[PDB]
Amino acid sequence: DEDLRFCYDILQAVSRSFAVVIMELDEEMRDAVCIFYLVLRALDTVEDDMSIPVEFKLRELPKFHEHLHDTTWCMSGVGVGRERELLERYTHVTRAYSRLGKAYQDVISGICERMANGMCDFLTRKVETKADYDLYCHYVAGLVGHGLTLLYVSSGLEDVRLADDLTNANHMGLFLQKTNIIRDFYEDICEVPPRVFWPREIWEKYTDDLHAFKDELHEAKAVECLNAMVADALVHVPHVVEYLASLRDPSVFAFSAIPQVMAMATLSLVFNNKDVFHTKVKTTRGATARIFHYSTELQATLQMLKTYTLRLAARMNAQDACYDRIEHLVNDAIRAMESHQ
Amino acid sequence: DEDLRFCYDILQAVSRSFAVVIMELDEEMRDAVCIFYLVLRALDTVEDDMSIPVEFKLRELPKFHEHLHDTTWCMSGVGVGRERELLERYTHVTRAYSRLGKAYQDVISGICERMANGMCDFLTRKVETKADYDLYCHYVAGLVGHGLTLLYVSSGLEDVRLADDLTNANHMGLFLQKTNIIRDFYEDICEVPPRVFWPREIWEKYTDDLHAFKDELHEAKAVECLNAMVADALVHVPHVVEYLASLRDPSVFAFSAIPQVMAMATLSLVFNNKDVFHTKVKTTRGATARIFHYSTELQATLQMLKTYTLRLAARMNAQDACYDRIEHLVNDAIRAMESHQ
Amino acid sequence: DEDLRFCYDILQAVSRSFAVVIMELDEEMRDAVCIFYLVLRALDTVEDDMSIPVEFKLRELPKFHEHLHDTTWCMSGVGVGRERELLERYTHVTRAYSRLGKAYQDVISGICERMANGMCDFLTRKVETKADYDLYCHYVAGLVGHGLTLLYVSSGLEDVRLADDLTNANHMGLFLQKTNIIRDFYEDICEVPPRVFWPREIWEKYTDDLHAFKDELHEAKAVECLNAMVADALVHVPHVVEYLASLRDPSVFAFSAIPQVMAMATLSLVFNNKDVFHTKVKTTRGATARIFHYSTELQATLQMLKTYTLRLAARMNAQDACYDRIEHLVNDAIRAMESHQ
Amino acid sequence: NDEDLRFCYDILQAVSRSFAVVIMELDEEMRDAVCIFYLVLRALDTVEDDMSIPVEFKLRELPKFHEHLHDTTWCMSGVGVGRERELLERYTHVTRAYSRLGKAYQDVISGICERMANGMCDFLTRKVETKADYDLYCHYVAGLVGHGLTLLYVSSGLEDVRLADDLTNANHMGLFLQKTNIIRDFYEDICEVPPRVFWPREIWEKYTDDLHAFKDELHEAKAVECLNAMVADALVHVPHVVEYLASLRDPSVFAFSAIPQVMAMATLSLVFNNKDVFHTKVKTTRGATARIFHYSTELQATLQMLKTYTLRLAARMNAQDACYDRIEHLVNDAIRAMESHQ
Ligand SMILES: CO[C@H]1CN(c2ccc(C#C[C@@]3(O)CN4CCC3CC4)c(Cc3ccccc3)n2)C[C@H]1O
Ligand SMILES: CO[C@H]1CN(c2ccc(C#C[C@@]3(O)CN4CCC3CC4)c(Cc3ccccc3)n2)C[C@H]1O
Ligand SMILES: CO[C@H]1CN(c2ccc(C#C[C@@]3(O)CN4CCC3CC4)c(Cc3ccccc3)n2)C[C@H]1O
Ligand SMILES: CO[C@H]1CN(c2ccc(C#C[C@@]3(O)CN4CCC3CC4)c(Cc3ccccc3)n2)C[C@H]1O
Repeated sequence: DEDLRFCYDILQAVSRSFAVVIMELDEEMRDAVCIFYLVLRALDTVEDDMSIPVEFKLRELPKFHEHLHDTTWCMSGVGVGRERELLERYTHVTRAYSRLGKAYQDVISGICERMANGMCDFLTRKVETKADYDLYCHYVAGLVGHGLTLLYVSSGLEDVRLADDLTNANHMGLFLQKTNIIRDFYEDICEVPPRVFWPREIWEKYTDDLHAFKDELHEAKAVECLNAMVADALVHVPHVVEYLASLRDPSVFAFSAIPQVMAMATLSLVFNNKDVFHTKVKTTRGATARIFHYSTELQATLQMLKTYTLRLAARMNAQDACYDRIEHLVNDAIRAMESHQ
Repeated sequence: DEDLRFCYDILQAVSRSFAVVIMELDEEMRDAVCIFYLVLRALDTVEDDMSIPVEFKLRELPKFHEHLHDTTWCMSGVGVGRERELLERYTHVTRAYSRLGKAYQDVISGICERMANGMCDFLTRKVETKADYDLYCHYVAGLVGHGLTLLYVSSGLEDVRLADDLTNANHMGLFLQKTNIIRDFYEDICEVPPRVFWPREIWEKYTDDLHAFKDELHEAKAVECLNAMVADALVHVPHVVEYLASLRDPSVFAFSAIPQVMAMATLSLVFNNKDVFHTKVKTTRGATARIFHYSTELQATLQMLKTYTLRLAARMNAQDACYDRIEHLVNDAIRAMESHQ
Repeated sequence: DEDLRFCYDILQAVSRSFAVVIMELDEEMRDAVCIFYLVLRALDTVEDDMSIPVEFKLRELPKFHEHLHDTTWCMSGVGVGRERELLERYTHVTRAYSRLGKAYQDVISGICERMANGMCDFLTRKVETKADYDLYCHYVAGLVGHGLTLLYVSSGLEDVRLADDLTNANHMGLFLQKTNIIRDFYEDICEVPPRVFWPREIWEKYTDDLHAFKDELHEAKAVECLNAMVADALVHVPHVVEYLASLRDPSVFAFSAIPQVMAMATLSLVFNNKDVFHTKVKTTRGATARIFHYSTELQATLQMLKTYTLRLAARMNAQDACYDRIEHLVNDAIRAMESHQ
Repeated sequence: NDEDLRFCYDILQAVSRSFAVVIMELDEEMRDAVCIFYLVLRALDTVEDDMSIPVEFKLRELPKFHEHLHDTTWCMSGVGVGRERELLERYTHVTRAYSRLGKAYQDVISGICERMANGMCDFLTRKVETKADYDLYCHYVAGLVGHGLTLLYVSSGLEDVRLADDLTNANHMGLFLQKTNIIRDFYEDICEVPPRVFWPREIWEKYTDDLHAFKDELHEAKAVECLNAMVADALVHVPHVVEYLASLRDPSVFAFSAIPQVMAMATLSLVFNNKDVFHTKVKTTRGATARIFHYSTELQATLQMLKTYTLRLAARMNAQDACYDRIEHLVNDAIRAMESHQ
């Protein structure tokens, strides 16, 4: 049990936010999800550490999941801060893991492997196309959507029908991953070395050098490209609405809804906002408190997504080179919401 | 987007402290309040410029709210520092206003006009009586309490019932105002021409010349007069408590509460303190940081109000001439706080 | 095998209650009642869609029933919510419709056309007289009573002579629709475009304008008017009892009684209650669970109707203006009940 | 020539019998501006007043009614009856003439129109409950016209630019007219379908619980007592009317400005404490209005007439009347402002 207690502790240290959201789940499902997160997080720490060789990563990642059955395994020289501690003490995670249902372990083990191999794929190449963008998001986020959806069904909390078509589940992870990639542009490009995720297929029609977006000189093209990125993430909203409307359990719903509403709030804030290029744009502590509070049931959630979707569209005017493109994407999003009201 | 953005930069420039508090709000609520602030600050700038003929103000102020529906109106040789740019480029403010919802525009127009006329009353007469004091404070502060309240409701974030009886919203405005007037005595009286806000009805009981309190040879009376001003100020705390306890939205609550707790902490410092007469008593950067951080919810806000109230009390003597009044005003305050604990 | 599933899926989505009540019935009668509900629900969507031209509705409505055999038809831009998905996919309806006994088929078509042509009549005028009222209610609800009644006969579950005189069957419908109309005043009045159903005749004698009842200043006459609305509704009770007492099949009786008892309970709730003018007044969860549980046989059903009817009366003194008309009406209903006990 | 301008004057004479005469007597230059200004507002009013249209339409169309002033093709197809409807149909002539006016005249007209449109919207979706609502409603439909006309006097050069410094008295001019009509038109209004009410609850709720009660003779004591309160409220603007009139310098502007005020005082003195107000339309004799048009061309004569009408009004009440003290005071205040300019 002490191990399980370490997991929650490391969890809170590594991700304050998700560690509050996870508390919406019932203990059993919560334990499995917490461990699921720490597993992928440790995985993310290896892929991310740019101080270690690529061959080391392509050597360790593919078989990271196998370690789930080695209560003695742990890695010592990788990552920074808490993350680093997660790997050095990965023992607590794996053993906490072994006390999980067999159905949970399998989902976790499988998602971990598929994500790991997907990470290896993008370690030896960059994100050039939209197809690449969507696949990369699938590997790091979309699969977590799949994973969670399978854990929901396995817990019995949700119907078996949920996992029939894991498409909307993939959309769920994509909306969140994309909103973060859009929002963290500056911070990411300021890393050493730079971290780039925006697809060349998209940014290539606004600039020849992404780093140009950091300069006010090219502020018009930066915002124009920011706006195309938002347009690309909006594609997923209708599917996020469908998925959320199919959930029957209150806990699974709150845990699944909150992040999506936070993402829609953020996205509506980064849309057509030049500040995105020099700072981290975020919702107020007041607005996130309100979102966590009301995202416990469908109707309320749909109206908050509605509200934020309406605030997003209200930040533009005919003159913008996206107005038309964004406008129809907003109506699709709104229709789907009203499609359940 | 340049219109609203000018609003925020000027806001930050003209009032940095309140600029931080307004950032507790979000979306359209914040914009409305930002514009509301700028409209009244411009109004106040014109009203305060003593180089402007009283005759001009008497007719121009009452129609100031009318410039709101005229995106070409601006003023050019008025204001101190950044206040000048506000009047000169007022065009941005009115344009941003023209985009708020009709309900927000109305609260803003209405309050501005009512404050303008109230100022006009006091441009042709001094503050002699306590009734005058309360009425003057209602004109420049209480009404802001009224407006903000109407805006909270108009937004939907607080119940439509909050606006039934604006008596307490007025107390909110009067408590902040009186605390400032008390705290800025020295600075206000030490300029050409002297600004007197303390009602004769209170200070005549302690001297023939208010400008004499500066002298360290009339401190005993100055201090006794100060305590009298503090007592008068304390009358409003129970109502502030009541008003705060009726707020449901977290953003609106932080926004509304922070200035109040700051006010109470400042009141506990100037109370029975001679320094007020030769300098500007301010809180520590730590207390300020503390107040801004925890005033996000009722219980914690009340604990701080109680604490500052008790420290205000523990600073007096059974020997001091106000012991009796203050003690009652203090017990009235706490009784009301516990009333919501 | 797949078309009905859509009908049911959409039925539950479109109307949670009647979906539950609809399940009391035995499959044969069930599928028919389900398709019958949808057909009228789609019809109603087009009728109330304040988007489409009043000039256009009249043109089609009469056609609507004909579309029943046009298993390729579908309207794709009408209404909102799950209603839209219903119309755009009306195909599953029509085809599921061609598998029901030719007998069932005709009632649906016959009733639909009559209801359709009834909506057209009112799509041009207003509800002024109590006669306008009964007639309108006859088109939307009354005919449904006929339909369902003619379906009970066809099924062979009820005596073939149950449909000879349909006056009571029409009373079953008006009682439901009228009670709904009374309870939904606010919800209907606060619509854009506004929705009024209360007969000019009844409220001409109480206020000057109908929207006027929203104001708390007029609870006095808003309620008095409400009571006259209830008093009107109560006229149908005796005939609702008469009708339920004639049913012999357990299933038909349950499906037939539950809605009626629910209506009575709501009626006893809205009577002399100003909350009707600013909120949806409704039976508590416990009360409706009991209604569904006990309304399976005449005697228990009569006891529940009596109880509610007696609470309806217990909410007025010799003080009230409708007291006399009410006391009488309550009596007529109770006699009817006692007449079958 | 300018066939467009002739259309404006023919229609003006068809729609407003009252103001057409005073507008027509104006010095040619500013007259067209005033004519076109009246038409625009009357058009706006027609729309707003047609109850056979959805509030949602007006709330959606009135706020932009001023933008058509710059569109020579805009005209409205089917709203309002009589000559009023014909105006909106061929509104193209009004907008056509508007374009040949001085830019300053155009600006004044647009600004007031828009401010009025939006004010009608306000009271389109709510009621006049308080005396504040009353003054405000009168401000949107009449006071603002006083604002504009004043603005038009300055822009015309006929009056001093100083005239427009403080527009408070101008607003008083509008309210005195509008309030007198609302008082005199009580019955006509309340008999409308749907009924029309402008009398503020804050005043009538004190004499009845249902405004329709005054319709019948059984509540005649309270009706009249309420009518008298309304008149009192109206009398509040007279001192200000006097001040505005005494401040005009051009004879043409003065006659055009004064005649309607004198007609209002005359009508007020006749509806006051007069119970016929609740069953018919009380009005001055044609000879009285002819006498008023003839004499109200210079300050002294106007004051004198205003004075006699005010004294005629005060003589209609008795000590036993409730309003005695209130009226007697307002009367004495009006008469005093008149005496200060003599
Ligand atoms: C089906 O609805 C769900 C969709 N959700 C998702 C989707 C994707 C992710 C993720 C992720 C990461 O990219 C971020 N971080 C942790 C796991 C990976 C790699 C580094 C996350 C975060 C996460 C939560 C729980 C376990 C692991 C990861 N959540 C939460 C619900 O809205
Ligand atoms: C309901 O609780 C509220 C009470 N609050 C108040 C009350 C009064 C004022 C003010 C003010 C001023 O006197 C200062 N300054 C700017 C507006 C006037 C004239 C010159 C202000 C400042 C202000 C804030 C936002 C918009 C306008 C003014 N805030 C903020 C909350 O605690
Ligand atoms: C013989 O007694 C019956 C009386 N019942 C009624 C009477 C009327 C209606 C209805 C209706 C509607 O006006 C409401 N809504 C759905 C159908 C029409 C048009 C839009 C409805 C709803 C309905 C239920 C089943 C099939 C169709 C309609 N039920 C159910 C039993 O108590
Ligand atoms: C400066 O003093 C002036 C005050 N006067 C006023 C004041 C108000 C009005 C008016 C008006 C209306 O309410 C009547 N009608 C036409 C314009 C509005 C809306 C529907 C009118 C009518 C009118 C006359 C000429 C042009 C426009 C409006 N006149 C004339 C002078 O005594």
